[PDB]
Amino acid sequence: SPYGPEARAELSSRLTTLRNTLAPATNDPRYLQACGGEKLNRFRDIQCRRQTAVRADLNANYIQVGNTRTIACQYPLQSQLESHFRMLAENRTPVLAVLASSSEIANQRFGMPDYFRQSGTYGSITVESKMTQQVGLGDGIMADMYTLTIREAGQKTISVPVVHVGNHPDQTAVSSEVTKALASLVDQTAETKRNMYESKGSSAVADDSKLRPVIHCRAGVGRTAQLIGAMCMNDSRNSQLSVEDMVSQMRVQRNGIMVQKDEQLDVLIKLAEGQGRPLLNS
Repeated sequence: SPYGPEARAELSSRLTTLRNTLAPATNDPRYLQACGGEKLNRFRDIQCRRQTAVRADLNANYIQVGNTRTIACQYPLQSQLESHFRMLAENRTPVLAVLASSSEIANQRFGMPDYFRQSGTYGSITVESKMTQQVGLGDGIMADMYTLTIREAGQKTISVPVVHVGNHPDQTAVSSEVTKALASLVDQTAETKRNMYESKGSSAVADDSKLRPVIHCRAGVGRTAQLIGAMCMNDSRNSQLSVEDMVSQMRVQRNGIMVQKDEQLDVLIKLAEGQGRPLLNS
């Protein structure tokens, strides 16, 4: 019963209502608005909650799901790269997880700059990319890892671990098993890097807004939300957090599209069922 079709229908009913409520109005005070004529949102109806926005010129949000703190963002536009790199450096980012595939990044029509696999200079910021490990996630899906070193006069140099799901399938969801493996890899990578900062006495450790994993796909609402949900289920502090809670939290803190597809919700439901975690709030 707790994971039966009736419970799943009720979950979808609650979530659909929330999506509708959170739909952006014109000049919605709840959502970040572009400054002038420069494009902010990669997709016109996938907007950035203002109160949790990370930077005034990015579509990127702080999200806390239960106890689990992350940043979810869209794939930066070319015009946003310098700001995106500054975000990454100022956050002392312990892991950047990119869930857009190599083939999507290569598709010029999609406007997704290859910013983490090559080196470059973006305004005042110079970035160096180095390849590190490759970790299999299951079903032939591979996580390619990098270190991204971000340099800028007047700023401390910051190196960011990157986990790129290079062969993420382009038109299907990845399984719960792959998602679990990915969540574990992302969390572990973050823990190692965060620990380094703690060992150096970084002031970022005391700042709730910093040391957050940064996750994006293309729009930052589909694959990204599936991963963040899996990460929150991988957090030992989150006992009794329901699927309703986690998706509601993602939606209120970013936008009502978080967990964009039923296919993605199916994976979160399966993960929750495996843990005996509730779907709904009583």
